[PDB]
Amino acid sequence: PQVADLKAFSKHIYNAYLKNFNMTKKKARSILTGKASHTAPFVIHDIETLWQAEKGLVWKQLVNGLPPYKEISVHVFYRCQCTTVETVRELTEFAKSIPSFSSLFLNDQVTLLKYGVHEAIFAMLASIVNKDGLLVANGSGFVTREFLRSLRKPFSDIIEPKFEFAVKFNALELDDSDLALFIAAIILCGDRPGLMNVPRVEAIQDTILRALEFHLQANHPDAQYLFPKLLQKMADLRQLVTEHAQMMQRIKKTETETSLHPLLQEIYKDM
Ligand SMILES: CC(C)N(Cc1ccccc1OCCCCCC(=O)O)C(=O)c1ccc(-c2ccoc2)cc1
Ligand SMILES: CCCCCCCO[C@@H]1O[C@H](CO)[C@@H](O)[C@H](O)[C@H]1O
Ligand SMILES: [K+]
Repeated sequence: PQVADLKAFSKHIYNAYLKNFNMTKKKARSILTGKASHTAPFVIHDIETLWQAEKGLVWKQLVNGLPPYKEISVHVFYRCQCTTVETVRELTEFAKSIPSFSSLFLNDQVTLLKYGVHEAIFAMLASIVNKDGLLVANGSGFVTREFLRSLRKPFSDIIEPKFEFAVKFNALELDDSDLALFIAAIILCGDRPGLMNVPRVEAIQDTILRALEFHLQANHPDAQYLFPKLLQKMADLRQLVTEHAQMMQRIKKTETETSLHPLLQEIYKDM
């Protein structure tokens, strides 16, 4: 009974996932391993290739629309910020496609997203990352980790920890059906500050976590300790976002010429 209902519940969350995110992990790994295709990502590894990419690749956000140019490291930061805001929009529609999320009063929906999207983002980021770099422009480019390490502090320092997380997270070998549940549990989190209806959010969270528990038994039958490992990963993500916010505060304080998107400004006010 319990296992039956939770199976259907998981499927609806998976559909919400497949319906709203621009790239699946299945698609990402196929590009990053070059398994299939006639097209390979253009590799961005230094200044010259970054420029060739802005001259050639199609970006969701127009280069001319980014805040005025300042310098290479900042430009990269602007592209990171564009993609973050675009992922916030996707996560908002994903959450909204979950009926128990949409049933919450809108103010609770905002609180969950405000305190949850960065955790979800850095979890999902692992899908487009390997040890050597990550996909950009809807899979049309691949920016190398080494290049990103070469940017000046503080922009190199805010990037590398996410790769450290992602490589360890990818070793658990989750698929998109696992991630849908996992991301749903990050967003529907009853611990978030200022929540109005905590018990309702806690109950939803618990339902998702039980659904995920049973999902991993069927989908990863030989993986021992995988469910508790993922609970630790959720705790790990909180710490990763604490550090990230700390670094963002330092960027606000010391990089005054660097523009921060207003939506992310609204996200950081309280952390
Ligand atoms: C996490 C995702 C959203 N992301 C950013 C990103 C990846 C890994 C580590 C850090 C990082 O962003 C730290 C800044 C955060 C911003 C503001 C905020 O905190 O909301 C990216 O997908 C991305 C996009 C474009 C590029 C790029 C383009 C040309 O050269 C490089 C590199 C990455
Ligand atoms: C699109 C979902 C993500 C939204 C993230 C930003 C949330 O910002 C918050 O919006 C509230 C008004 O609604 C204000 O009361 C808070 O002061 C502000 O911090
Ligand atoms: K990897």
